[PDB]
Amino acid sequence: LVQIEYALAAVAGGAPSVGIKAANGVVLATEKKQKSILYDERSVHKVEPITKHIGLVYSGMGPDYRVLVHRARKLAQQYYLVYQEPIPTAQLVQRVASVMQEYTQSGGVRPFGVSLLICGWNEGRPYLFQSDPSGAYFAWKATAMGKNYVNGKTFLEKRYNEDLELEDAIHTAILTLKESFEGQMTEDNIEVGICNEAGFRRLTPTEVKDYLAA
Amino acid sequence: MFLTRSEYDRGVNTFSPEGRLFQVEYAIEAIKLGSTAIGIQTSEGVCLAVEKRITSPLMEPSSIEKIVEIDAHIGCAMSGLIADAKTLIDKARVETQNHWFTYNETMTVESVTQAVSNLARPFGVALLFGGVDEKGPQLFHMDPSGTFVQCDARAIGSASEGAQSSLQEVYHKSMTLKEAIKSSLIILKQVMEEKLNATNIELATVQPGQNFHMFTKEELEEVIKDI
Amino acid sequence: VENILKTLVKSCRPYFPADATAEMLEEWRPLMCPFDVTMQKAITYFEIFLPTSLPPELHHKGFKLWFDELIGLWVSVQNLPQWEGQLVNLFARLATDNIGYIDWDPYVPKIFTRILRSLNLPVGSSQVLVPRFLTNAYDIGHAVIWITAMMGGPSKLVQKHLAGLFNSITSFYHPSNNGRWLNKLMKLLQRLPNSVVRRLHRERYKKPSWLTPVPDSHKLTDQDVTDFVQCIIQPVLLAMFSKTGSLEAAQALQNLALMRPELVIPPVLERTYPALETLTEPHQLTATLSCVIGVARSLVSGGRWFPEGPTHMLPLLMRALPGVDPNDFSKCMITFQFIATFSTLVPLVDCSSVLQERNDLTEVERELCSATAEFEDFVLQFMDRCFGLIESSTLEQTREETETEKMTHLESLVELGLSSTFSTILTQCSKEIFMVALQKVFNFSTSHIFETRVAGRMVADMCRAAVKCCPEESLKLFVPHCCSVITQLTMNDDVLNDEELDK
Amino acid sequence: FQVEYAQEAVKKGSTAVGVRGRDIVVLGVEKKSVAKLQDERTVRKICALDDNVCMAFAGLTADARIVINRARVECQSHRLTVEDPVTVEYITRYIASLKRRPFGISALIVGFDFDGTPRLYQTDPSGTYHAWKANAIGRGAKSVREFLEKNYTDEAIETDDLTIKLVIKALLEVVQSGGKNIELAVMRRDQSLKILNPEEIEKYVAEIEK
Amino acid sequence: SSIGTGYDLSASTFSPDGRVFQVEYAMKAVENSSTAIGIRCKDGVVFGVEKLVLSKLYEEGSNKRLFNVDRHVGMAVAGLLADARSLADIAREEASNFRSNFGYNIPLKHLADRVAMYVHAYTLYSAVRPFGCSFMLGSYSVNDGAQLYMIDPSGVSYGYWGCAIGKARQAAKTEIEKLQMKEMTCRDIVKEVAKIIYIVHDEVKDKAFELELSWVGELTNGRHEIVPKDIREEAEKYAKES
Amino acid sequence: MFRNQYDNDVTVWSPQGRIHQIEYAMEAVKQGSATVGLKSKTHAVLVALKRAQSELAAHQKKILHVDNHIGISIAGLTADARLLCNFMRQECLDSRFVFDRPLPVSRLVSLIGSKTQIPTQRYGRRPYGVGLLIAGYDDMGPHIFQTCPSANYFDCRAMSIGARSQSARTYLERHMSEFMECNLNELVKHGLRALRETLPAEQDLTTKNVSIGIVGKDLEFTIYDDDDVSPFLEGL
Amino acid sequence: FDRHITIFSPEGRLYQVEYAFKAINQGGLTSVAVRGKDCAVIVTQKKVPDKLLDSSTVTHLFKITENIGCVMTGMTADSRSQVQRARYEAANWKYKYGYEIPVDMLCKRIADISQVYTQNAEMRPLGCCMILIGIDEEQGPQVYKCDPAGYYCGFKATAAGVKQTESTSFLEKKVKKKFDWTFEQTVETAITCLSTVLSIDFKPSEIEVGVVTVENPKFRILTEAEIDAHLVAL
Repeated sequence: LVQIEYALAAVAGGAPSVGIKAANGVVLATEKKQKSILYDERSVHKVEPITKHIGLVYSGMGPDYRVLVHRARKLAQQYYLVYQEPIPTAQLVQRVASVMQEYTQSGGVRPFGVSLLICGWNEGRPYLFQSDPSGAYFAWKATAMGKNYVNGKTFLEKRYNEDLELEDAIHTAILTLKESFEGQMTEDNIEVGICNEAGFRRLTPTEVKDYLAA
Repeated sequence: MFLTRSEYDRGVNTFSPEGRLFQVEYAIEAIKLGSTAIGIQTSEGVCLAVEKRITSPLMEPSSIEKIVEIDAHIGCAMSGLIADAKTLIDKARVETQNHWFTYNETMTVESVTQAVSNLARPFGVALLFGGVDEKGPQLFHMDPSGTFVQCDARAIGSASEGAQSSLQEVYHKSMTLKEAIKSSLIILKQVMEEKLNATNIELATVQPGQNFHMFTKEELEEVIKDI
Repeated sequence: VENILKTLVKSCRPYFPADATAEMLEEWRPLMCPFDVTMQKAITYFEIFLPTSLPPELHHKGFKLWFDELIGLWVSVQNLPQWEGQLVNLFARLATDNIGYIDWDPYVPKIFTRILRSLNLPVGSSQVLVPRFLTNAYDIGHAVIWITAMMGGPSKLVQKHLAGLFNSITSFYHPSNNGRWLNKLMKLLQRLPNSVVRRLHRERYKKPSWLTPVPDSHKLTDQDVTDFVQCIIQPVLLAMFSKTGSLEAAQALQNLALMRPELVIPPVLERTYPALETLTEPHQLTATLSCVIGVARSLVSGGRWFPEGPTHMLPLLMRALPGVDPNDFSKCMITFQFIATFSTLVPLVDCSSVLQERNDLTEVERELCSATAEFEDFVLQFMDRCFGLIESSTLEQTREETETEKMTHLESLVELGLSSTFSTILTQCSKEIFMVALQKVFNFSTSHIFETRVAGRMVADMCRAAVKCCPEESLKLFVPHCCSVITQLTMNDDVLNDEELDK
Repeated sequence: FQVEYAQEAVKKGSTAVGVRGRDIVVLGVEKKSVAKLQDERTVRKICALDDNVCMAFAGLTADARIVINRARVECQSHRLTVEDPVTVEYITRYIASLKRRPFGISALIVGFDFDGTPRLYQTDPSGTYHAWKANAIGRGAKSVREFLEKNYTDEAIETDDLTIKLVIKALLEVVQSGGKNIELAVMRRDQSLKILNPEEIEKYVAEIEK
Repeated sequence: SSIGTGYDLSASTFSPDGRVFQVEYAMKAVENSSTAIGIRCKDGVVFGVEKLVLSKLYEEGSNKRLFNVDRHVGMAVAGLLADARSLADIAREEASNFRSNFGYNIPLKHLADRVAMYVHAYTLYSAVRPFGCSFMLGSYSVNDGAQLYMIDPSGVSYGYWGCAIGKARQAAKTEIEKLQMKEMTCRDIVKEVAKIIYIVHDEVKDKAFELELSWVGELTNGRHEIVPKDIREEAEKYAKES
Repeated sequence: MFRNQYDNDVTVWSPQGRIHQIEYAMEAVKQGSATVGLKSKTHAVLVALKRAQSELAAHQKKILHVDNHIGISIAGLTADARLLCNFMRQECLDSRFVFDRPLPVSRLVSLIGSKTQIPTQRYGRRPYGVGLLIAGYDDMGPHIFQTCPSANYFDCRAMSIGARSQSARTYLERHMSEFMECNLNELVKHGLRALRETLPAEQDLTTKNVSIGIVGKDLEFTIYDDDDVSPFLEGL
Repeated sequence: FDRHITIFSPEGRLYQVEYAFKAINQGGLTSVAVRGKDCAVIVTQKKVPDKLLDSSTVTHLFKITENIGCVMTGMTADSRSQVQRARYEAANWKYKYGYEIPVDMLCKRIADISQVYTQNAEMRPLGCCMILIGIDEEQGPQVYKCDPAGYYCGFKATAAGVKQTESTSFLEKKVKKKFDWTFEQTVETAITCLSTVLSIDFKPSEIEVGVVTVENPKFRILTEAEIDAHLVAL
């Protein structure tokens, strides 16, 4: 439990990510800054799809996320080959958090320095979970990770009200990243993904600029 | 009296700079601790005697037998723990039956002692293989380094070096079996200061004409009353 | 409340009236039945309240009312009660004040046999049906006070009981034979040279007062402190290389070096020169350098007994330069501690204009001045070794999401360890050697561009030391350089509003 | 080193006494108090291994339940290959060889060995095992064994008088007034293993008090 | 000086300035062994090894420091000889599995990468140590011409015109640079390869030594052979006169 | 006192470029009693000096059969000598099964040094603490190969290893020019004289503690027992 | 013991991964890559440390596929090992999927190999970084880079090695004023970048240049006299 407490230090040093479960949707907003203008902003993506209806964002270490985004895609298709239905979001997080627990358990392998925010949509009801490096996972209404997440969760608790729609949740998610941004967010500096009845999709950067006009 | 360690004492697969393996010797030095066993090779057989160390009178003596039967022509005596050597008696018993099954022979005493020593963490027991083969009666010592050797007489156990110095004085190469049964029980009365009876010794001889024979409570009484 | 009241009575005890200790031996002397719990009631009162620091015209109203009544109790117990540990805290305080008025000779074999027994040494190859009554034992820090107050007698009887003590336990100080006993046993070496020196300060350099001095018959002679070092020098050199560290040995070796430097410094530096160039058994360089730092005051000061000290000053100082390596940080801290504790004793000045015809130089002192040609070669090779210590310790930005902005605790020490150990060289330094070393700082820190997090605080601190030593000659070239390039690189374009400045 | 940590729970576990007779063999253990609200069914320490063999234990109740359900397979895997029931020495040698670290229990394996011979063994946690006429394992085992050394010879005339004036009288040396603090077991030659109910356990103590 | 931290106990551990010491310690066994040189000419590749003899009881031919790893490639090793015989047996199995799969003699640019990635692979794990042997490989063919590669214990493999490995590798290279070998023939450099060995041999410290020579080139149809007793004796006479 | 850090495992290079654990295993061949091997372009001879645990005991199997044309001689751990001897016997049987010819003595020793080098490079295992003198007879003549715990091997005109063999290597280096023209009975005397200089002045080469191993041209390998060495020790 | 393997610091750092970036600076060299509107160029230092080197065998540019080029900066033996996985994983993509691997998916393949070195303690990270350049079928030229950490980002221009930070500030400044490039005069941007920060620019046979273009997608290393044309015009 020493490395697990230290992997959470690698999460809380990571970039901020905010997830808010609305009435009819879930929003996953995060920070994608580049150190220089030399970095192609659209080359790699932080908000990332799993199924047609599940996407997940992270806070923590970049390359450790891709191991979990490659296993979560396998575990979603190993469900779909067997049951021929899109995987429940509750059942996906149980399998991803079992993978993250599996590296804390075995020796000679460090844990993942990644917390996940896992949106989804099943049976007409939205879902937003968070899987920790310990293998623990919790269902949330709204949460945040990354740098200044203690300030983020107190900011969300004042501006959450469960009657809000999905378009109202994209504003209160960018307003949560606004508090701990330290700059001027363009369409490229953030990445937003929304999950509704139509499925999961990460927003194209021209779609985000309409939300940045608020 | 005092503890004088060196820095090359706590590594198993590690040579000391003089070329020694001190995590092998300190295990082997920690094995001369159990009841003393003495075996004597004669030209008419081979005796095997051992101390017993029974605590309570309710304990039956016939079930801590530290002398066993390998095959009908080979006996064996232990020192260490009775359970530490149970995996060496099992191979010695099976290999004599693998040799019988394959070759229709009795396996020689050297080859049982060689096949047992091929298993070598070192062992926690040293053994005395007493048996009658085509070379006559023989006795083989089986030190816990897996090193085996032919012996005319060899004491193992706690007071072995000290009974071995008594075996050198009393042995000769024209010695009868009825002497060596009595000559070893003289030495078991030396290496433990108790009086002998049927509860503190066990004795077993392997003659050429007879099989392996553990002495009974009448045959143990008829020897102790002589000495 | 328990320790304030004891240290208050201890501060009020030498002012109790002279008729008020038999008054004090009348109240709890009826509590001394050795069967109830009410005896350690009395024995703790005896350790706290009984006046022992009485002037010598009052010993009949002093310990002589109770000494033979209570040392005769102490020698007759042979269990180890909870109140026996109080009497060794009483008899030590009786001994250290009334030196020369007790005759400890009828009781000294019984005292050392229980100080040895309180070490609880495993002896016999089974060695124990371990008595669990020995949880209570003797605080040897109170015993060190109690041995030290016995040594100055004319019949040197307590001295050979120290030589009988250490030579019986030399095999336990050996660094292969460590165990449970070593925590009391390193603590014994830390305190006996610390206490013999304080007794020597009590009888050679302390000004007189109303506290009674030691008599001239009971005073440590030059033979008595030579024979003390020679029976403790072999256990302190084996403690130098222990697995538990070298802190207790170097504090012992410092205080032994105040007394007999010609007997304690050559056995250490015979083990120091093979430790600075070995490439094998690296533990010595952590431990030998730790022991020269306590030696360092007695080493650079050539006395009337050990004048060859500062001949070993500069070769140990030059061979420690590979110790500043960006790979160990335990060597690098004890190297920065090593050179800063030498370069606050010796000025780093060339001596060649004094190397002409001058009759002031002795045989040893002329050997020092010719070796001062390597003082500039020390300071400039200290910088070329510290520049590689900095430029190989710059902060790597591995993770593309975050920015590590904190200098860590292990790296913040290396800033302050180089802020200490370089500002002490460069202050203790001639102006001819300063200004040829100022340019080595300026031609480094302005031709490079460092990350302002780890190497930014660490280069500029090395320049901060170059300015605090001669602010005229240093600020003639830094602040004209930096201000002419900030105004070049800020106000030229519109870099007032920005997101990231130029590095 | 590691076997010494096994024995420290034998010296604190509840007592287990066994004697061996001409016709019957008897185990008896000290039924401890459980709690006020604990159903005391699952804490019985006399377990049957096969139809002709049973054992007591003393030590860790976790590692015992491993030893019992491994010895209950070797009692049945013997019958597949041999068709004969276990000798009491076979399952004792199996338990002792079963005891990385040894399982921290000491047992009193009793029974009969297909020729009607009565048997009584003991697996000390070192891996050693040997025969016994009467024995004791547990918290007051040294004094109970000293009591059983005093009384063995002319007690086996009647199998009732053998096995109360020894066994309950050896528990009464260490355990309470009895009746609700003695779990007693008895098996005849090839009949069954019967644990005496406390309506009959208090019956035999009344003959001992007289 | 020394370091007491464990940044040099494994080759799976970087130093805090970015060095792998167990590799850099492995090329001290190479930097302490006797000198082996190899010079490439316009028509082939000549090796030459200062082979120290350690006892007069050893037969002439013991400790063969010039291996044959294929019928067209040679090998001149330095450093810890027991590790060199294991990298000879790997270079033979790599050259053997190439012909078993591709059906022709293995190129020397590709043989000295299969071997160099075997040497590199032991410089990564905490379970194995790096090899204590640098070595050379030289071949000749109609297709590739003459080629000479060297492999370090780190696993880097470059191609050379002349090479030196051993404790006098610095003094040998400055003699090989005196040569202008791109125009000289293969027999004329066996005179010169044996000349450089007798120069760089410190006869004060090292007691006595044999000289091993082996070419590979167009004068033996592109196979690697030990220089015969006549041509090695002449080159040992032209050197010892020089 | 001097706690070396670079000799825990065999996989740790020291900064001198010198594995201590291999050099410590080479000192384990100085722990066994001395053995001498030598060849004559006829018969190759191993001569060995044996030790006993006590009186009333046999001494040791010091010379071991490998094949009909190869014999070895132990110096060092017999636990590692028995482990190498079963490797050398089976390798000789595999060549005898496949090619139906004696395995060349130069080629088996190459198979040992490939096996011996593996524990000197991988973690956990220790080097083979035994040094062998291997007497052989191939188509190219006789052979006195020497193996070491450091896995290189040495073809020898003559070699003595073991304790006090430096006084025997001094003997063999003085008379090695005469060895190639000896007879069988003359060569073994040179082996017994070389073994003699490993003894104190108060010890003798008895027939009870001398073992002789001989392979040659038409002679298969045969060891000589406690009484069969008497025709070799008598003429001395 | 958290500095001798790849486990976390109490601050949440991997020290061996940070020490592995310092292993890139031990090579003493520096590589610069830059992307054009229709081209992609890589430029290295080619140091010939011995006069007896066959200089044809000293290089850091490698063909990965027929139209994906590479440049390795760092430990040379680790560099040839990470080429060999890129050689393998790019030809294994063509066999499993029937089309040429993108430079997108080859960096993500190589960086996912490199992450495993940063999580298992039984192996060290490779102390070298890869910069892959190549032409996509639908996105144009691509210049990507892997690191010893496992990051696979996409670049307009990048750098590696001893002068990595100094070359970045030269490439940032040109990428802000204009579109950072146009066609194959983009070669002139990179050669000035490696010559400004290293302050030598001595000879035109001391660098190595490789290009991919839209009109010719295959990776072709420019010759000495072909690279003297850009340097005589520089």
